[PDB]
Formats: sequence, C-alpha cells, structure tokens
Amino acid sequence: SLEAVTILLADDEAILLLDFESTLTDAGFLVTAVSSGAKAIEMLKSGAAIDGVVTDIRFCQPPDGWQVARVAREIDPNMPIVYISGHAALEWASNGVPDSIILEKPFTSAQLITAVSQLLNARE
Amino acid sequence: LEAVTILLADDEAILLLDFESTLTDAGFLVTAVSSGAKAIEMLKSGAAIDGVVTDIRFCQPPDGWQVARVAREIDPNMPIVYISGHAALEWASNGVPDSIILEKPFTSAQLITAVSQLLNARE
Amino acid sequence: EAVTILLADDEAILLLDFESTLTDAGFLVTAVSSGAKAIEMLKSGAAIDGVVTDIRFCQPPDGWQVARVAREIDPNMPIVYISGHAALEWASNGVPDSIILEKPFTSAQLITAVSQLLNARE
Amino acid sequence: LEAVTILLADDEAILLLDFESTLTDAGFLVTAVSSGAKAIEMLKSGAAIDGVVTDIRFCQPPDGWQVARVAREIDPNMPIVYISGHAALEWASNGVPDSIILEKPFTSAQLITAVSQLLNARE
Amino acid sequence: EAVTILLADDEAILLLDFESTLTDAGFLVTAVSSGAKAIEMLKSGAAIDGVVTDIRFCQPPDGWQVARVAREIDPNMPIVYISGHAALEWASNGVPDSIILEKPFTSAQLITAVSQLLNARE
Amino acid sequence: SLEAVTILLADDEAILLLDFESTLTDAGFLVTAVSSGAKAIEMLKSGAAIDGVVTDIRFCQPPDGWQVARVAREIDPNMPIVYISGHAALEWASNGVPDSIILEKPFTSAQLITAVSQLLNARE
Repeated sequence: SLEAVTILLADDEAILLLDFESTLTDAGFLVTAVSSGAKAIEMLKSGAAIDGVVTDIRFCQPPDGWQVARVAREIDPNMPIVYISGHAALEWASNGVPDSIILEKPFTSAQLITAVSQLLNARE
Repeated sequence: LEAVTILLADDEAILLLDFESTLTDAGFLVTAVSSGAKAIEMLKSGAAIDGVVTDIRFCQPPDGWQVARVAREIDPNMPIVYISGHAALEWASNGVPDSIILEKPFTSAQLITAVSQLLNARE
Repeated sequence: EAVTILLADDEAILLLDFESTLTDAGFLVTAVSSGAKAIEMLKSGAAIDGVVTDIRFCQPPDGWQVARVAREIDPNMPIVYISGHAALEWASNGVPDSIILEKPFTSAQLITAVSQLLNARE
Repeated sequence: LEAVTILLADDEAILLLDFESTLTDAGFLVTAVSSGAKAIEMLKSGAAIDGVVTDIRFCQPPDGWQVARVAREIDPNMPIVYISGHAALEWASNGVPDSIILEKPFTSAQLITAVSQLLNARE
Repeated sequence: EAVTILLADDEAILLLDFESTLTDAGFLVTAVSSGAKAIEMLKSGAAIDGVVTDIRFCQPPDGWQVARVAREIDPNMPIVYISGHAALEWASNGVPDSIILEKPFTSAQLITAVSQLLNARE
Repeated sequence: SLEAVTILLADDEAILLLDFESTLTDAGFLVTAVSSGAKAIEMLKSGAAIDGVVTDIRFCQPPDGWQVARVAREIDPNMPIVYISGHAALEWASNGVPDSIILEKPFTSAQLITAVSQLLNARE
C-alpha cells in the first residue's frame, strides 16, 4: 500500500511465525505471513506490493528459502532479503543472494528489525 | 551536551507528529518544524542540532536540498536523512555525501535505524 | 538459548540504564562494574555474544584491554565502546570493526550498534 | 559500447596530461578538457561518458560541483571523482552522493583505484 | 608460494587478455575455457585464492554454479563475475560479497576487483 | 611534500624492503624506507610529512608494528595503515587499529597498491 511497508514473512512453525509477525507489526510493518516457500513464491508472483522478504531456509517441502529469495530478486533486483535459519548459516556463503542478511537462531527482535530496516533504507 | 537533538522538517503535520513521537520514544529530543525556512532558521540560530531529517520539498522555497547544505556548512559531519515521496532521481544530483534518502512509506523503525546508524558512524 | 551481551560500566546509574535498554530489546545482559570483572567473565568460558564497554574504569585494566581480551577469545566479537572523554583515542586504540559511542547517545543508538554488529557476523 | 570513457576536467595542463596518460595506460579512453564549461558541453552533447573526474574549481564558472550535477542528471549512477587542492569542507555540503574526493597530491594509482572501484560498484 | 586466480572464459582472445592483465599484476593464473573445467580444478584440491568467471559458457554448468562450488570449498572465496549479456541476473544468482564486471571493462577494473576482494579477507 | 604522497615503509629484510619500496615508487609514491619499528616511530614523531604507513608486525626487537600504527594514529587519526605479515594475521583482530588493512604473505604488488590507494582515497 501507499501508507505502509509490507513484509512477506515465510516461516513453517506457528509459535515463530506469530512471534516474528508481531515483532514486525510492532515496528510498524504490514506483514503477509505464509507457511511455505511455495506460498511465498505464489505471493511474489501475484503482483502484490511486497517491500521486503523475511524467509526460512528450510520448509517441509521444496522450494526452499534460497529459491524464494531468487524469485523475489527476479521481480525486484533491489528487494531486501533476510534469511532466518536454525542451524547451518554457512550455506549462505554459496546460496544467499547479494546484499542479503542471514540471521541464525538465537537472535533478538532488535536484530530482526535492524536487519529489515537497514536493508529497506539501503535501497536509495 | 546532555541530549541528542534531531531537527525534523516536514510540511505534512500527521507525518511530523508521527516521526516526532517515534524519535522521542527512541530517546531523541526533537525540534519539529513545518518548513525548510524554519529548519534553516533553527540551524542559523545556533541551537545544538545533532542530526537533520528533512523533506525534500515544501510548499515554498527553500527546499530540503538547501536545508541539508546549510546544515553541512555548519557541521560537515551532520547526519542527514531526506524524506521524499518521489525522488531518488533527484537525490543522485542534489543530495549531500553520506546522507540517507527514505522514500515514503517507511516505518518508524526505518527512521530510527537511519538516524542512529549515521550518528554512530560520526567522526 | 539466548543472545548475551557483556556490559561494563563503573557508574551504577548508567549500567542500569544501558542494561534495561538492552534487555527490553531481547538481549540477556551480564552487567559488570569493572574492566577486570569483564575480563574475568570473558576468560571463564561463559557464552558471550557481544561486548559493550566503557573505556576508563576506576581500577585497571581499561576498556581498550577488555576489547583485546574479547577478540583473543573471539576474533569476530562485536565490540561497542562507550566514552565520554577522549573518543579520539579510538583511532589509535580501538579494535577493527568496532563502534564507539560518545556520550550523549540514545537507547536507539546503543541497540542499533549492537544489533548491526551481531548481524554482520552472518 | 566497445570502450570505457572517462571525462577528465582540470585547468592545470600538467595535471591534465599526467592524469590522461595514467588513465589511458590503465585501459580507459579519456576525453580531457580544461574547464567545467567544456566538461558540461561534452556531457550535454550526448557523448558516451562512463565516469567523470573533475576539479572543483576552474578559472571561470561553472565549477566542478555543477559539472557533477549535470553528469548525475544525465546518469544518476555516474561515477564522480572530485579533484581539489583544498576542499573537503566544501565537499561535505556540495558533493553528490557516493562520490570520491581526492586532495592534491595523489598518485596515479589512487586515481585509477578510485575510478575503477566506482565503476565496479555500478548498478 | 603465490596467489593463484582461477580464470574461466570460453573466448580464447578474452581469456588470453584477462590472463596477461592478471599475471602482469603479480598473480599466477589457471586459465580454463569452461565452467566444467573450473569446477574440476576447484574440486581437485588445487590451491586457488580467487575465482574470475564468465556467466555463460558453451557447455553447462554456468558461472553461477562455478561460484557456488568455489564457495562450498571456501566460504570466503573472492568471486568476480564477467558478463556481457544479463548483468541483472547477478541480483538473483550471484553469491554474497561478489563483484560483477559488465563488458566493456578495463584491465584496471579487473585488477582492482580481484585485489580488493583478496584484501578484504584480512 | 606538496607534489608527492609519502609512504613510511617499515620492513626488516633487505630483499623485501627494496621489493615493497620499488613497487610503491613505480605506483607514484615517495617512500621513506626504514628497517625497524623504533626507526618508524622516530620518523613519525619527527614532524616529517607522512601520508600513509606500511609496516611489518614483527621486527628484530620491540616496538612491534602494532605499536608503530598506534603512534601513527596519535599523530594523525585518519592515517592509512597497512600491516604486512608473514604468518599470524589473526592477531590483527585484537591488535590492529580501526580501518586498517592487513596483508598476509603471499600477496601481490597489485594488492599492496590497491590497499594503500583505497585507504588514502577514503580519507575524505
């Protein structure tokens, strides 16, 4: 929308999706929350106004978060991309898109918000 | 000093109020003004201003480009954040070095992060 | 687990203030009143994810030394210095990729500095 | 295109010659001019210019600040390197975003590195 | 020893040109004509300090894949892409902290890109 | 001087000092070449026009290169600092000054020149 910044948030588990979602809405973002990579890509391809993408690396089934980010960057080459991972962050070195941030658990609400805001601000 | 003061200049009162409250909740003192003319007057008065957040365009001249120049003449290291509903094309030829430009809409968190990062990088 | 910040400042009023700022933002904080206690904490094998330290304390060693100890343990340790007096000592004494905050600074500035340095580890 | 072309503007012929030869040895084509007026004329003519290296001050107006603005109006991503024998105080309020300012003296290697890094960072 | 750059480009005239540029600057160069040969080199355990690769080759795999293999072996591997066609594919395909050079570029640009990425390893 | 950029170069061994020296003079720099940290510090303290410092970490005797850089930064807080080391570069993480570059052997002439020029250019 014209009034708000929309973040596509893609996370599997109920506890975390709502945790990340409320963190982002408290900071002033609109959140489109989805529970798979496939659903995230569908949304990206739908023509919906998406200003940044916060995505898990692994979902229950492919496509993974690496692929979500590639689709986002095809639509918008400057798209803010934050990956959220449990364990292996070293895969980012070979799979992450340029100028993305990966956050590996544990991380704080402040870290998530700073990452998202910094990347949106860097758009120029 | 005892405080960190942000000069905030925007001709949309709703935006001015919203940004003022977000910045004050974040720990900043805010001098909120409605025109580039008043921002420049605040700067030229000699008030202690630690960062400037300005719209690029107002109803009347001077514009935000000029506000940032006066600020930088006073303090060459001044944190400068531009607010716009257009205009990064204009920023490319008119913006001062090391400034941030935020295109509307942006969240409270974005403004806070921009201001804070520039203040933290100072020297 | 959690993200823990070691915070070292010899003024109780400031220590409490910086501590509450950081806990509100989601960090656990180990708040200590000297550089010596900070170094003791760092060497104990306690899980520390970032260090926010004053430069000058009542007792030696100074915060410049706290940072060196921290970086010996973890070469990528986020380091934020707090200062009120000589911030230009940082140019000759600070560790690489560190941030120095000169008083006065806001809660937001502290949160941003800590958060951006943690995020940069990738 | 087939070449990478740098517009180089300086009113000191010895410097102009020296920078021209360093840049050409490094692989660039150089359009070397002696004033801001001629640099702007080159820009407004529609010649393919991939980077601008300009002195801040010439004998007559327009100055290097204005040369960089015209360049950035044409191409908002234009690599801009300023050459000065003073003036970073002036750069703080007059320079365009993402530009480099080199204070005299600087080596051939510095100019090459500045131009190359800005070209490499483009997009 | 030496600093070795793996260079992959399927045009012999360009490969020779980029190779001479890099050897004149002090690098050893392993010059290969395909992404497949580059990946074979990377997986062999040969000491490679940086990779400069075309995006499109005659045979598969492409340079985007060369970079991923390089980064699997070394997560901090300097990566420079060379392209003439779609450089905007980099936004969605490039690895983090890589540089893409779009033709035309000068010898200086190539040397600067490789050198600055090597230097950033610290 | 007004005409040239002066680099203080501090290196122990004859082969390398002359190698680094000629690399820097070919690139257009004036080089003040010294063979110890003590001599480098003396020069820095003499009031000589020094625009950047390229220094070894270890000399035959203390003061070391870490200390050379601290002295340089006391004189000029913006001084370009490039360290040159054989083996242990990880000591830079705890001992290097902010915004310095460390080059660990082997490195090329291009790398040295790029490091020096980039840091001089970043002075603003």
